[PDB]
Amino acid sequence: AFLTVERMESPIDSADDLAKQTKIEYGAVEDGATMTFFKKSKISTYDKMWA
Amino acid sequence: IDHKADLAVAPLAITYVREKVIDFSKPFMTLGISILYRKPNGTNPGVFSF
Amino acid sequence: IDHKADLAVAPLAITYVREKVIDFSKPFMTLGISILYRKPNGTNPGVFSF
Amino acid sequence: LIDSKGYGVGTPMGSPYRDKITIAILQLQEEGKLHMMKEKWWRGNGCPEEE
Amino acid sequence: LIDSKGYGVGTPMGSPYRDKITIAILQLQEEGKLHMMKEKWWRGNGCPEEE
Repeated sequence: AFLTVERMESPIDSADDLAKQTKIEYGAVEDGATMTFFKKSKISTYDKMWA
Repeated sequence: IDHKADLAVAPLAITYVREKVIDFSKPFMTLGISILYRKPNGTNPGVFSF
Repeated sequence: IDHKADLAVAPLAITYVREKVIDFSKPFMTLGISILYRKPNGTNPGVFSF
Repeated sequence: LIDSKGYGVGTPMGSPYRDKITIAILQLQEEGKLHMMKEKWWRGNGCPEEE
Repeated sequence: LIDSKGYGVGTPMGSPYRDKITIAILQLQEEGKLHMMKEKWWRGNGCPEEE
């Protein structure tokens, strides 16, 4: 069934899911609006994203 | 702020610093941060593969 | 319309019909319509399914 | 999503509270407490209800 | 989505043109005009899928 239907899908589907794993590198626009927002955001999962 | 160009139709985000100096109209479009990553072309890695 | 309340704070989408009549603040919760449907209940439970 | 319509609060046509509330809500958006504000009344009560 | 920023025009304090342009853009949004354009320059090639 897997061979016939080939439900290929990356394990990441959410920001928290992205934060849990570390194999795939992350990032955003350097000195961009997004990363500046990540400053002081202090969400329980986005602080680790900032680091 | 100097009123040289009164209208500012442009993709300028409504930020607190900008709003202090110039007022913005209501957002025609509400943008937000998302996650960008390639299309999932699944590959099966050995032990997980079988 | 009659200034009993100097600020009418309430959950209400910004609309054309009301904006001309009374002023609305910036969108504190952007949203829209959506479609709700029951989760697909597969026939997974049941040890006799084999 | 289907529609593009965000909530708002009534304000007199020339009330000075309009710009003050605008500044306050942009500050709330920037600081990020609006996310937990949404969560407390939307996701916080669903803490055991999740599947 | 992660955050809920917004775009728009820049105007000075209490610009009379702002309070009419916001009504105009609300009218266009409720008329659906701003969405067909919001998809016009996006689907340059669509989604080519074979599976």
